[PDB]
Amino acid sequence: MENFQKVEKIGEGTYGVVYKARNKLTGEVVALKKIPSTAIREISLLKELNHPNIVKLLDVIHTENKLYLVFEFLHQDLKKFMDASALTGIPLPLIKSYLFQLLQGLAFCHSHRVLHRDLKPQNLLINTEGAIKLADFGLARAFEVVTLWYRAPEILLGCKYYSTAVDIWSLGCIFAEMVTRRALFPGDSEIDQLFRIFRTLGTPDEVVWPGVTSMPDYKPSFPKWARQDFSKVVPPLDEDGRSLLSQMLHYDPNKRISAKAALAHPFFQDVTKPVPHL
Ligand SMILES: CN(C)CCNS(=O)(=O)c1ccc(N/C=C2\C(=O)Nc3ccccc32)cc1
Repeated sequence: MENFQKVEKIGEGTYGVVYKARNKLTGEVVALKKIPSTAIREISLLKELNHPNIVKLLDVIHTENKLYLVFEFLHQDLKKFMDASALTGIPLPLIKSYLFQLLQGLAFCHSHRVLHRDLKPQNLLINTEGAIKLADFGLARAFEVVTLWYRAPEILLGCKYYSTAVDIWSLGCIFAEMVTRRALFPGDSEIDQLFRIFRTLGTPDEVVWPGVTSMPDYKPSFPKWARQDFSKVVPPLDEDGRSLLSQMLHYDPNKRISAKAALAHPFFQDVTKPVPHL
């Protein structure tokens, strides 16, 4: 670590504090995250998982029982950009570009059997060129209140062997939030999160989600709410966008659209790559 000069604190991350730093050997500006052998090996595998829509893991430094992760640096996260665009809204072509790029990143990771598990606006980073990238990819398998807003229902219901579908759910929640300028399911406890999902999408049952009633944290005493139309949930999203969103928010993880199939969706027939106003 004597090769890095800290510039400023850029986040109180999930596993530790993230700093903007300068590498003295290469002159490179980086993001430095200060965090067992199982972890060293899994983290070392993430150094090979390179894609244009994944924030690059440059190096892993294990010294004096501390672990430092050196990442590519980007200047803004999607949370800040959404807050800055609250009065006007992010233009639909840019929302579409960002969703398309994030699905490309997820298709890549998922093809290598790597899950993110904690997608949220704070770990989606943007640049001046119109790119958006997934940050902290794979750190949840390897290792302030953690937000539950983007957590898939199977996780909330106690599935310990969940799938790549959890990342599609989180991304669907983020898509809805870009469109409406408000979080879709802002729960402040696990039960509040689950019941907010149920109030919008309907309480799940064996018809829509075979096996749901046997899940660990499923309770037959859950209230039975009717499902709402998506036209009420994400106005003024068009029918292609609503169709895609509905497929990203299917209850059954097996029915939920994959990232690769989502890329082929008609919503992306007119996708472009606009420059954001930063
Ligand atoms: C100092 N303060 C107010 C900044 C917080 N808000 S921000 O400007 O939107 C902002 C600026 C930069 C960042 N970077 C975050 C990361 C980065 O670059 N690589 C990473 C790899 C893994 C995890 C995080 C990052 C985020 C937000």
